[PDB]
Amino acid sequence: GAYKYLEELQRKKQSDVLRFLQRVRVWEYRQKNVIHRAARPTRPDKARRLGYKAKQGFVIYRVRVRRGRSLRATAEERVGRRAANLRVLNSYWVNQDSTYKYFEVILVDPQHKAIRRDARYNWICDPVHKHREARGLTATGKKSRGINKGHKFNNTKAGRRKTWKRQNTLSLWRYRK
Amino acid sequence: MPLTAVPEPKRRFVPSKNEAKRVMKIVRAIREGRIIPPKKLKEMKEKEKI
Amino acid sequence: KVPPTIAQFQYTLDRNTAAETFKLFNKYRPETAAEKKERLTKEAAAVAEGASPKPYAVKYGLNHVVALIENKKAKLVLIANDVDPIELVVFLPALCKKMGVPYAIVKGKARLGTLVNQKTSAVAALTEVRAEDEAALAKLVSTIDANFADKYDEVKKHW
Amino acid sequence: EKFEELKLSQPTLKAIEKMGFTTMTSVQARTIPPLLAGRDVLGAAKTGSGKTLAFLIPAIELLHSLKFKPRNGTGIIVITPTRELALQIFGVARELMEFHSQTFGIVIGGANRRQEAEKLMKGVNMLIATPGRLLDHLQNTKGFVFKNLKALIIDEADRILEIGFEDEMRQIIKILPNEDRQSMLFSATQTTKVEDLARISLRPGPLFINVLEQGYVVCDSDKRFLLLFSFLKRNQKKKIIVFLSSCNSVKYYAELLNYIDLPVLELHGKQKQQKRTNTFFEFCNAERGILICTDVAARGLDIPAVDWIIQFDPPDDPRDYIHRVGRTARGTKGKGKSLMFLTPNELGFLRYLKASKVPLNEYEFPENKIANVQSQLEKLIKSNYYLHQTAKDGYRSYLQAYASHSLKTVYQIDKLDLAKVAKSYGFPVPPKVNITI
Amino acid sequence: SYKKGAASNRTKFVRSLVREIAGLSPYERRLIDLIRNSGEKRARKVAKKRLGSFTRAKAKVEEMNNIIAASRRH
RNA sequence: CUUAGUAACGCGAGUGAAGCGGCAAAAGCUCAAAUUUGAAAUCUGGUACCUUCGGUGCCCGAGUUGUAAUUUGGAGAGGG
RNA sequence: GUUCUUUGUAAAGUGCCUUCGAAGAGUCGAGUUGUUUGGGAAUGCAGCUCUAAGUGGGUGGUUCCAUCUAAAGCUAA
RNA sequence: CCUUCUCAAACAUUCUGUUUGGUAGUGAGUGAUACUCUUUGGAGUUAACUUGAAAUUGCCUUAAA
Repeated sequence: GAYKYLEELQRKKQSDVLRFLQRVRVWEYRQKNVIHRAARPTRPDKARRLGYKAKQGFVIYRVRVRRGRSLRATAEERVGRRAANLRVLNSYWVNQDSTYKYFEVILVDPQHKAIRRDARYNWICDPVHKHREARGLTATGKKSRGINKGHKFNNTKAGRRKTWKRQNTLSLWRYRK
Repeated sequence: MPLTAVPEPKRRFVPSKNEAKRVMKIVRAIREGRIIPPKKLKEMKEKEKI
Repeated sequence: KVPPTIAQFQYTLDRNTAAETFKLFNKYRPETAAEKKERLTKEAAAVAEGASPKPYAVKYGLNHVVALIENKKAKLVLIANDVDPIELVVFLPALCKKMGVPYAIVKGKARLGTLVNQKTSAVAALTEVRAEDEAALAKLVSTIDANFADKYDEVKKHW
Repeated sequence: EKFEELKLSQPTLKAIEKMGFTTMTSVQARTIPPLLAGRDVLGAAKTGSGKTLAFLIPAIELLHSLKFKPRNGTGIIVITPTRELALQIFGVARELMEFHSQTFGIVIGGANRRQEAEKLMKGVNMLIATPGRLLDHLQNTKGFVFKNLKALIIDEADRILEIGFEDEMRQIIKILPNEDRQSMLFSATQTTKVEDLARISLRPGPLFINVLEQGYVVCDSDKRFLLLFSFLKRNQKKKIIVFLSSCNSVKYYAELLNYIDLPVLELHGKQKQQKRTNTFFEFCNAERGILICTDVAARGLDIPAVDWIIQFDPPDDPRDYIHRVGRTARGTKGKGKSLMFLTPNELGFLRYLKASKVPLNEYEFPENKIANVQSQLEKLIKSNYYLHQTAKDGYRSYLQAYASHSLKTVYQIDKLDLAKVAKSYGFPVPPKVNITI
Repeated sequence: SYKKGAASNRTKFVRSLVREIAGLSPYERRLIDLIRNSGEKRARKVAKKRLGSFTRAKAKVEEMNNIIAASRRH
């Protein structure tokens, strides 16, 4: 499998080959607009493991965001707002610049019959999954919410808002305890 | 020496099974009067076009 | 400039060697959809009313070719020099050299795709060949080696 | 005496009947009752004299007496110097336990460590393992249940000491328990160091029981098989015995020779004992044919009046092979010529041959004349799945045996050309073998 | 342990090929230059500063030394 | 519900949880990662019909920079 | 229940023997600047200089052991 | 980067039997002692074997542009 070689190569992001590729691709991207269509992802190894499939109904977008809300979340929201009909599935980092940071976002078109008839991917068509990035249901959104198993996230296991209602509500029964 | 042994499967040394499945499906379609055999199509077209 | 791994491509085979390689590859064009469909329909018709040897075709899938390499089964590998995700092919030449499988870099992925009935083929490799072309295959392998490894022995150097 | 005169369980009696041996041998007749009684016993019984079954039967009797589940303990542990001996002992144990419901397994150096660890975790009541890998499995494998060691037997202690596993044996003895462990051992002979090892292991006062030109051919690794095939073809109508270092290789060679339309007989431990004896008798009484046998199988087996003795693969016991010719010449009406195949990198064995000082002759063959069946063999392997699998298994077994050879100074995996060996086996691409190179 | 697993030498081969093809990072280049001129006593401090973990710095220094040995000795 | 107005914080004012325990309901799975290579076997769309929340034949295109079989360590895969 | 179809060297499950046997990187982590808690190991979240290994890594109690396998996703009660 | 001199008669016509004719080749190298020959200088025959198609010098215009 060639994917193992690509995954291993991507680790050495400071290598000469990847160093040159970073500058070349960032220079190429800076010419284009902030958000533009991408024919195919430049990091297939990451996309494939992130649920990407080379079939109709899968759309990959490249979005540019100014460097310093997480940047990934902002980019996902920006791409989702423009592509309202599309559904955001995941995103990953591809390149960075002193003035901008570039991320590649994968979107799935629920309207396409191929996705609708695909059992492995028809679940996204459910209306509950509309604007996942807006509600922070993506990988970056969930991470930004501190939703994880462990004492590290006990105080924020189920959000930072429901806790206020839980603690500020005086529970009373028919027969007082 | 190579990297992984991965003992070879029988399918590599055996005729394709997917091709056999497709052939059987086409045979079933022909039997059900669903697919016209190419010879029958040629015979019908020879009478036609004139 | 570019690192040594980059610019390793674009040092393709000469006109005559590339033409000979493509001529040899054109004798093993995999059956297109129509050809396979008509063959299967003919077989079904024969079965309806009532032992072939192993078919020979050029292996071209990037994952399939990479799997073929590192097992020493592949004999000749053709590498496109215009792959937009260059990372998909940067490691192929070095991997082939480490495994000892002869390899060559050809101009254009569309040219590789044409000989395999595909719009664009990243790589094209041969695993098994007919006895008639075995001598031709060996001669082409020797010519490719002489024209690439010795002629372009510095391809892996001088950035 | 006979096996019917012992307190043997019904499944054990049925298995023994299936083996085909009904008359107890002298060593068996002298060792079986004391072993059943549990008394520790050591002796200098020669290899291949039936002692293997002699000390295997008491182990099965003890297992059938305890009737503990496979998850409960590890039962019996057997230590053998060589992988081939381990395979032979495992085959004998499987043949005997066919009727029995207990579990058995192996731990062989150079094999799949993960598979052996999984088998040990599942629970093995009759384990045969070489000391080198046995120590590793005891030390760096959690979940092992060796705490319930009931019996321990050592085979060929002299060879184990000679190889250099004496420290490994001491470590195994230290790690293993000694409360309820009954210790025994057998070997062809016994030296002072072997006696000290027995005293260390054997807890009570142990019971003591007592009872030609060296022709060689220097051929390339790739061409060895073709040369052997040509020799067999041009020597037909005679009787020839071929010695190999792997049962799988013997089986593959026999199958290939049969497929090439030339009768050939096989004699390996993996073969059923009844079938083994039938084939041996048929070869002995045929007066014409070719027999392919393993070193361990023919180590103690009778040697009929055969015209040729070919040592195709390096001997498993160099001293025994060196000393065999002297007795073989006297034991045959017509002095059977001894043939050995030596790789150019294996010329170190000539030093040992000279040290033996026995007469030697260097045979020569012309490279121009050879079977020239390489293309046909390659086509057959690439076309037939069963033959390809058998050839791959034989090549793997041969490589494993070569890597485990005691004579490291003469035989080394690094010096071997894997490509040439694969071509000889018919594989243009050498299949991968997990050899600790 | 039930799933620790081992390299199987395939990951080893792929990692070695990737290390060879990719090259050396500028910090890796500085580390090897210091090793070939100053030594471990000076290279380990820089490795720790760049990484922050002493064990990681030692592992990187060992990897660089192995790479240098494999390169210069051939 | 209980743990509990306890631990903890602030050491004042005050804020303030969680394991275990009992109850209600309980279903586990889907990808990435090793070659189908003796046959891209996958699918979107157009057309003619039918038994139309769709099915078949044909055509075109998407796909080989990976759509079709299996597997997520609870392993898993090739053979007898 | 009534049935019309089944289809093909087609698919699946168990025990035994043999050979193989792959796990998510600008990611953890450290550093630094803000936010959050009544949280003493600011854990958690936010900008950025830096940025690793696979018998490895995280979480803990003790000079070793205990549990899990993060950087992908779905699921009615 | 083109492909290789894929049969002709007389008898017998048991549907194939008898007789005749048509076969001019990659090279190099190694090599087992007989035939004649013309007398000299070697001209043709005679076992066997290696080869990546290997190798250092014998004195007509539409596969148009």
